[PDB]
Amino acid sequence: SFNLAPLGRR
Amino acid sequence: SFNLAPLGRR
Amino acid sequence: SFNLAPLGRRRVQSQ
Amino acid sequence: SFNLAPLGRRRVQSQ
Amino acid sequence: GEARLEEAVNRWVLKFYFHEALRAFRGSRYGDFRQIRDIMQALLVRPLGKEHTVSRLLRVMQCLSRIEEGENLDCSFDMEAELTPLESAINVLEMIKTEFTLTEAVVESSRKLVKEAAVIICIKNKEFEKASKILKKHMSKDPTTQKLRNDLLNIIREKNLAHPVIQNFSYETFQQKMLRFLESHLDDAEPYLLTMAKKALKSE
Amino acid sequence: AGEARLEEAVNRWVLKFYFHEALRAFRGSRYGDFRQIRDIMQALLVRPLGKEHTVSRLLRVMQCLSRIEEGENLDCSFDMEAELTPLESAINVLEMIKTEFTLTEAVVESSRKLVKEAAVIICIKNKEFEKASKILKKHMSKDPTTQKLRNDLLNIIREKNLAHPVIQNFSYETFQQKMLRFLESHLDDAEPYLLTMAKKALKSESA
Amino acid sequence: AGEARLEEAVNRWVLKFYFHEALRAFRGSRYGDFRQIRDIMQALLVRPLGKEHTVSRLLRVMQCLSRIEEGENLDCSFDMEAELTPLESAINVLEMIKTEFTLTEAVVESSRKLVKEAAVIICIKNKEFEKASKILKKHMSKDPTTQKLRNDLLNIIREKNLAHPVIQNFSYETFQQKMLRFLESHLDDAEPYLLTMAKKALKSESA
Amino acid sequence: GEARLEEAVNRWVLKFYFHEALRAFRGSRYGDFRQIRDIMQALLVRPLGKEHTVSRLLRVMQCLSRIEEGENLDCSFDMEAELTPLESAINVLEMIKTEFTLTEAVVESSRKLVKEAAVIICIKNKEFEKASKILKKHMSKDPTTQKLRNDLLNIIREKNLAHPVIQNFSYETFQQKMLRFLESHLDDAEPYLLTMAKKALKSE
Repeated sequence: SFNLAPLGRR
Repeated sequence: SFNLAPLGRR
Repeated sequence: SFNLAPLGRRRVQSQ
Repeated sequence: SFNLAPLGRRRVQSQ
Repeated sequence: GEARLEEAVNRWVLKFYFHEALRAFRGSRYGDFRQIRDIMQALLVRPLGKEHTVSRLLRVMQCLSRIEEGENLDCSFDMEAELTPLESAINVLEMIKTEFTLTEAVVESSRKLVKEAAVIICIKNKEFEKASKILKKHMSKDPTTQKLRNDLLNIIREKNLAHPVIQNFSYETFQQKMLRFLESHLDDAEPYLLTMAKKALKSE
Repeated sequence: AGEARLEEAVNRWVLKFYFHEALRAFRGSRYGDFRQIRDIMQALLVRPLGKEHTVSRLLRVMQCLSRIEEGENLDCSFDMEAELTPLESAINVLEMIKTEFTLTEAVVESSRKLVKEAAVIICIKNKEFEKASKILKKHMSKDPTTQKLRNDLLNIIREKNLAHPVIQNFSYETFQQKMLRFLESHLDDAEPYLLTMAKKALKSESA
Repeated sequence: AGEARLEEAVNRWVLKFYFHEALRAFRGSRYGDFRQIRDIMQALLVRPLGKEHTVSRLLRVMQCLSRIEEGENLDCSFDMEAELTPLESAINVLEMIKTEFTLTEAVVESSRKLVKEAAVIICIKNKEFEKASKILKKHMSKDPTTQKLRNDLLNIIREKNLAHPVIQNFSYETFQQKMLRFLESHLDDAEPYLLTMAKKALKSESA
Repeated sequence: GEARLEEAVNRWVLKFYFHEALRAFRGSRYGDFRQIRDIMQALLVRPLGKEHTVSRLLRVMQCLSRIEEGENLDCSFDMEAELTPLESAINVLEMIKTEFTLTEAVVESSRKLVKEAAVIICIKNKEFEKASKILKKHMSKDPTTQKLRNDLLNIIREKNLAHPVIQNFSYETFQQKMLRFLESHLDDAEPYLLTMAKKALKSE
């Protein structure tokens, strides 16, 4: 798909 | 699609 | 738009 | 693998 | 201050006209229904506070309005202007299912009626390609509706407006059937404003 | 070859079983379980799944819900560009759902209104007023039916009135559950194969 | 409604015309033009394109080429995770192409070998030895037919021998052109509609 | 040092056996072809330096080897073990097109022959489902090949191994046709090692 979970970082 | 160009940042 | 009435007209394609 | 020879066997599905 | 009072009155007003809209629709007084529908449309921009009861009433009102204009394929109720009124009603029915938390079993027969009407009305108005698209988009995934759609496909293919299925379709019966399903999910209470009016009729 | 066809089949069964359990956790407000199940599904995605349009819908839904569950954490970024808060990212996923599920503006509108509202209000609660304003202006609708809410919000950002009823009456829990309600409506109600075989097998046993 | 169907058609014509011009620029080593055309296509992607599997292939190709063109710039990141150098990112796109274009390992292998080789060597030229080692170990094949190249590289990273023939004889230009060659082979050779109408129209004129 | 000398000799050796492999294939001495093919396979792991000429020779060698084993549906030349030898040969032909920079026009007739053989051989060996998949995967997009595939589909559907198309298919003619196309893209030069051998034959 593309990502379900996040990447951390905002 | 998803991205052709990059995001800058490495 | 919880619109109750029409927004406008449609182009019929009948003949 | 620019393999010239077979890597192994296939399971035929004939009958 | 006198601005939470407006929200309260706007609700009574909205519920009163809703009651009169149904009465009109149930009496086949579609002209009156439409006039009343327009009053309600003007009221929507005003603060209504939020109440599960008004949110349901206007979903039903939305469905009935598209159904009442179902034969006017020249009416567009959606941004996507190609959508016919009955196609729009199908969508409102889906939002009603979701928002009223109704089971598929409760809604399915009613959805079938609207899909069928959407195709047939298109057929009677000679919009064969449109009928075809609606049929292919809404009736192909249903095995429970096989010989209706293959019958409609052949009707479309041969332009047979004379076919018994088309000739004997009653839009009035359809409308009234839809009202009964929709009403079955609504409170029965007499609107506050009608109660007070009946009273004012006592003395005077 | 065949081994990969077979893996595909199992992978889809696994994916569907966990999706089902993820929704159940979400519905039960057990977000901890939801996230852990979400990570299992995230890991399976690198594997072969094949084609079912059933899984794409499945995955678009997980995607939206995942962003909504982390909606109150403005430290999270589900996107290339750090700018996007999770909810803003949810709005984008919703737009993808509209296009892919071929939904009408009217159908997606209610959901969207809720997400945009939530996005603005969460920024406001964290006093990210500037961010709340930008989100409001770019996304918020100007419809005659939402203009009062938009003005109230614009004003709340004005006075930084975190005590305004609009802010205080906002329930993220209710917001989340309504979103699940909507997303859930574009999915079939069936029992995933593995849970079925688990109900059978489990009742072989006894005593 | 209709206006959006029509926009879709035009958008696809636009997309195909520029894709064609992007390949031509790439083939002519006019990478500056390639990048500018790439940005035009990137902008069009947010718009409605509809369905053609012809565009997905088209887009997967642009994706790979875009990463390959910026391959010598280890400051670029085409990914969520900063870790990935452009070429590593190209490898990932190639894997997507394999799956989606339903290609065999043998068919994709040659291309892949070239990209992995290039990824390692560019890291080595920038003396990103540690990075070169990690890329080598995770991706590099251990096949009997590539083990010597892998050992040479591992050794070059060992001595930091930027003067080794393997490093000095590497031509990024040739690498790029071979990759274009491969990617190009999974596409139809037709003239995009707009260029056709542009050749006609242009010759209405004269003198 | 004596290690760039190896690369040079490995090339002569490889080109010599290639020459003898073709000779054998062209004489229908497939047993000899195979034995020689195995020598070349063992040589591949050794340093060959890089030379456009050896890269092309082994692509051709790869194609011929799969074609020579084309009737052995029990042979797997690919990681994806379901791929029959001729299916593998189709792919090698595509890599040859790409790597030799050949036009579609130059390659298309040859690709058609291999696709056809792939389906027919599967048919003669009773692998009907497989024949069906190959036919659907490789012959459906070609309007230029319509009545061959509908004929093959009906043949598959009725299991008609007796059909003239199946009975009169000559795998030998196919093989030799493929060699001629492949050879047309190769140098004609006598390998260095054979030249020296002929010489050593002078004096002695």
